[PDB]
Amino acid sequence: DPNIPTPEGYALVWQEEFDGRPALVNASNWRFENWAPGTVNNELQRYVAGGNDTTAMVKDGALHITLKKRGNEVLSARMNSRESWQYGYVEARIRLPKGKGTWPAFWMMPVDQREGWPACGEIDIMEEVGTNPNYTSSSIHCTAYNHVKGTQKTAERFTAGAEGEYHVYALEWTADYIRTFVDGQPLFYFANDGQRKAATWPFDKPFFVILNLAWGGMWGGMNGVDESALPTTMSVDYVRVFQRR
Ligand SMILES: [Ca+2]
Repeated sequence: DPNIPTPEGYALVWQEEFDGRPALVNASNWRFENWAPGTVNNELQRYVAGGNDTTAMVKDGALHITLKKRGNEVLSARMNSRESWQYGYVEARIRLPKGKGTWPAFWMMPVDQREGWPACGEIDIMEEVGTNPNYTSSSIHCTAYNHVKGTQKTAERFTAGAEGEYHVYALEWTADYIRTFVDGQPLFYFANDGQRKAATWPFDKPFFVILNLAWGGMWGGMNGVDESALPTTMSVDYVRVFQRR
């Protein structure tokens, strides 16, 4: 479609356009997590499937993931794409939520996780925390480069208005390098060192896309959380996946 900004040399292979009343997310594209609080990263939110206690819906052509307090729990949602891809251009148009304690994320995990994490590898396309507003980052995780060893590869940049406005976060992932962009402007770069060692390059297998909004946790809650900011919403206009022709 000529209406889709397409990187040079690429063709579209997958698109979630999230096509004025709310509706349910397209279940053929996404699998939800049903996770109690504290399941990973000591996070405070509960990830639910969805009364008005729905945390993920589609409205006005965009996915909306909303953090909301219900009872004595903060509810949210975490989605995995049912399709996966090896290499490609992975782009989403995302509007970040607002509040000390938010942790929106647009990232990727491999289909094959038998090696365990972080050996299996992890690509963070967009990460941000409401305690440090409008600082979005990109990272990769692996045996050699991860936070336990203090060696995680990451890059960070201030993007004015990222909370409250849509911006285009993208990943360019080939056999030679991983690179991310913010509004077409390069941000993170990580090269394949060519050693053919899984410790430094586990990125030669299919990965799927994850969208989630956490509350608190080891990163989001490192300075505390502010429940007065609830409710707050992360909005995704689209997720598109391109691959080389
Ligand atoms: Ca849309």
